[PDB]
Amino acid sequence: AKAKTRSSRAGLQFPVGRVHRLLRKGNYAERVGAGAPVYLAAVLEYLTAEILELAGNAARDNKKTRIIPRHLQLAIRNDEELNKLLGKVTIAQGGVLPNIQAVLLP
Amino acid sequence: KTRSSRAGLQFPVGRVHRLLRKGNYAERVGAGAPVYLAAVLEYLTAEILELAGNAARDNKKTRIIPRHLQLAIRNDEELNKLLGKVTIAQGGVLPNIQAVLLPK
Amino acid sequence: PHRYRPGTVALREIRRYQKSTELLIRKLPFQRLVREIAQDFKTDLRFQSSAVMALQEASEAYLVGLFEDTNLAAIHAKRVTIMPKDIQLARRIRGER
Amino acid sequence: PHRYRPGTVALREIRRYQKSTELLIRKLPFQRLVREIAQDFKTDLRFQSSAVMALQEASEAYLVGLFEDTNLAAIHAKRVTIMPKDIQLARRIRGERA
Amino acid sequence: DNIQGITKPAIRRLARRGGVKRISGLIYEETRGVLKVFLENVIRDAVTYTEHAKRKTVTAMDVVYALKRQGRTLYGFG
Amino acid sequence: VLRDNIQGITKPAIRRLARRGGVKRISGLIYEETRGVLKVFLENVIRDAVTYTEHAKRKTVTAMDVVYALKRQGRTLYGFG
Amino acid sequence: SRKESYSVYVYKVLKQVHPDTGISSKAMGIMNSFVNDIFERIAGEASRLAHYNKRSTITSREIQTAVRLLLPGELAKHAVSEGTKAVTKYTSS
Amino acid sequence: KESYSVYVYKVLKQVHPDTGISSKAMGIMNSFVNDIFERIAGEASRLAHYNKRSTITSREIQTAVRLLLPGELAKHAVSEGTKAVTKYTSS
DNA sequence: ATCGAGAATCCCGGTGCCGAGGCCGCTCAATTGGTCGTAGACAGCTCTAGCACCGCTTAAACGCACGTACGCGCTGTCCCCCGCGTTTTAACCGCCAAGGGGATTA
DNA sequence: TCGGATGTATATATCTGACACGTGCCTGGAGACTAGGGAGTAATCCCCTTGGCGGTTAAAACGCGGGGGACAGCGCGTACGTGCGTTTAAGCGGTGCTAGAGCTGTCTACGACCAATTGAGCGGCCTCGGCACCGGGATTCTCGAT
DNA sequence: TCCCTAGTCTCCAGGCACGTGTCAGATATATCCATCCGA
Repeated sequence: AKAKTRSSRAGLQFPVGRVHRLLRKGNYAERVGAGAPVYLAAVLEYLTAEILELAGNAARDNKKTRIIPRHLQLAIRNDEELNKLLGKVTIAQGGVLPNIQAVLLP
Repeated sequence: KTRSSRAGLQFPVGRVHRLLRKGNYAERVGAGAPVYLAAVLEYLTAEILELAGNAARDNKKTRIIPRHLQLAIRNDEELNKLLGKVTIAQGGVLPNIQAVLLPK
Repeated sequence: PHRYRPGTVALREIRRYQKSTELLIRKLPFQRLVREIAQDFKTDLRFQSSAVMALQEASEAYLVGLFEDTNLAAIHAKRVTIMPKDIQLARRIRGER
Repeated sequence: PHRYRPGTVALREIRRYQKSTELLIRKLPFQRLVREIAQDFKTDLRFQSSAVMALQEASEAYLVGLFEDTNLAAIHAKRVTIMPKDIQLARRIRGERA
Repeated sequence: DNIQGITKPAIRRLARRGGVKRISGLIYEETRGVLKVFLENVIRDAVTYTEHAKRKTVTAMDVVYALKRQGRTLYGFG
Repeated sequence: VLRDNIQGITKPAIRRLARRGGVKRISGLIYEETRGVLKVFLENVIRDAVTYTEHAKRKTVTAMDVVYALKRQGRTLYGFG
Repeated sequence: SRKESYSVYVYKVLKQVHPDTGISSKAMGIMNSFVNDIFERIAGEASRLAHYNKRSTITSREIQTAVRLLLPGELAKHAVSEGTKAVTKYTSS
Repeated sequence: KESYSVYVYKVLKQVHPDTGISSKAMGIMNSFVNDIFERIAGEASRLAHYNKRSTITSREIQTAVRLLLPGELAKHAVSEGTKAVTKYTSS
């Protein structure tokens, strides 16, 4: 018959079948609902978009078209809620946020 | 007949094996996993209870309350490292007054 | 009238309250505070008393740990008294802020 | 000859190491240190190169964060110079070495 | 305004158990705010658990799981 | 064997790490403290990496072993593996 | 052995958000790690929700609750609003 | 409701035959045993999935114990676990 | 209350290079479509414990004096850490040889 | 450095309500048996890691001002303890009383599973454009000068 | 490719509800004494 992939059926870009397979093979629970992979793929796609928008904006601020790990670190550390979500996460080759204490200033 | 007596432990090998099966940890659970887990749990429990009994004897009491458990856990370096992010409810704290605060 | 030099009753209270396991906060106000805070998340959320006791023990333990680190920060700055900036430093270094 | 004040070649180099994103520790001394530390747990280990790189990246991120907390603790003490007591306080408050 | 129910002597008692000899006046406000934040960060998660199980009563086990989520495990209730 | 290669983490390297951390002025006793702290941290991470390697019946420490060792202690290194 | 990754999906999302922006290999690996990490965090929290209520299925209710638990503040108000936007479309053929 | 109360009581008798344990402390010990159980089992599950194994054996449990428990405590726990496993297998 | 030499930093354009991106071949994992066992959704029931109220005692909070000690700003010493110049030196890059074991199947 | 005065230790009587010990019983653990698949074991390949040498040079080590910052000492004044009389709501003894947490019975959608079916996704291979380096110039900050 | 572990049937006994005496512990009261503050 005809196959409209579940990602296109739900309107997402992330794979619904792959997320469903990883939920089934990840031994998280005995059974996996039909809407759970759709929900999880939607959440993952939204979070990826939220990182990538700020990463592209930071790359624009650096006059670079490509996104490097420094741009990802800047985007993550500058945003409030994304920094809270990734407070215990180190991005390799990401550097640090430029910050000098006011006491050290001349 | 019981697997606990067969392996010389007091924690139940059958119960540990049932929880290992039904906890959704792996597709199958080996026969030697529950006995090892019960032995490790029993050794840790024996360590906690021996130190708690020492604390209770130091407090001239023959009954273990949460205060004795907290004293036993915080006074052992490795038991305190194992339970660093654990709160023992109504267990109090271990007495510590800084030397700067003490008077001349 | 017998007068105690400042500090001695403080050191005495420290010795008293590090030896006990009581809760040091009136349970009725803390219950009202918990209910008021939970009012912002769902209306008419019944709280069984065990849950409020668990919240009280957790909150006390957290505040006692915070005050330990605050005292360390105040002693660090060659002070005896803790200050709000000590609490802010402790919270930042621990990672809360 | 032209000299800069002691407190300006300090600001400078803070802005460019915070702006830059390289490592700042030589690779071979760190790899050698890793092998020295690891040969106490398993003799004749062959560290994958990516593993040494990951260890380096994590160690430097940890030390940079520790130095940020150390600087905060030193400024809290109405000071500018960081001393070993500041590192000890930062570690104690963080949770390490309690 | 029930945060005022966390009185100055209560915060003083908590400071004494923490081993504090002298307490500034401002702390009795700051601690309250600090306490408030912590309670919110717990209770929300507890309520979330209560929202999932379709209950209108916040059990102690919900609080235990909400504390375990935030890295402060609590022993003695479950 | 290798004898005391912690000296390899030289004083300029610790100075550079502090500069990236936002430190304007450094005492002379910081270097030994930082070397000790780095040795402790590396010991803890490498012990778990070696444990992961030993469980896998391997003799080479892969990058994923270091990633998992860091994830156990709450470091969560991204990019590698 | 063929290794799977979220490279194509992250690239699609990037082109959808920024039509004229590229991405390096290191950043793509970091995005793969971030997607995997968030997937594992949400899946673990949902598994714990299923176990606590003595349930044997992972429904979108569990994923919604896990998302509300982990993601902080407005980030959980949008993602949930995203997820409920998708699954309904999925159940409308 | 299944708990480890009777077993903790037996261990306490074995180590200290002249001391008792209160109900609150008994519940604390039950929660501690459950905490360590979930920790070790979760780490063993992660170890099984990392190496593409679909089983939890004494090897994964031993590695989890070595990862979780600190030095002297983990060494003693590994000794007791291996002793129990060999005793179970031999008999 | 500015000021100009000197050093650092940003900018502008040229050149090269390497890797991000695009495209095609080849898969095997996602999709369809059936049966089938059953998890829990729903409806119902029953107890139980959480909410509300009241009255009493009394511990505890609170407001007010009051002293005093300590937090803090100011001043002086000295010492030690930083900037800079000179001299190693070992990192580093490129290249080559070799073999241990990390992935593969049977 | 003793005397006076507080606030802990210490012993003794005196309730008391959890702790620990029998008892019923029931459901989950043990014992036997069966069947299929996860991984222990063996052999192989290449590839990735280790070892080593030669030439360059950025980086590290060392030495020397020398100025700023740590540190100590002093004075003050104000902010916090210590205590005492007053007020206020917490804690505990009842009561009701009903929302709803927890337990039971259908049976239905709902997910699992298996056998075709094929297209999205990945591995391999070009290739040209963004970016790194460099060489020079313009701009900006800084420090010894006033 | 083999031997180990999931799955099933049967059987029973150990471990969970339930009930009850009783002693470890909390509490009140007097006494002893460790310590702090002032000429």
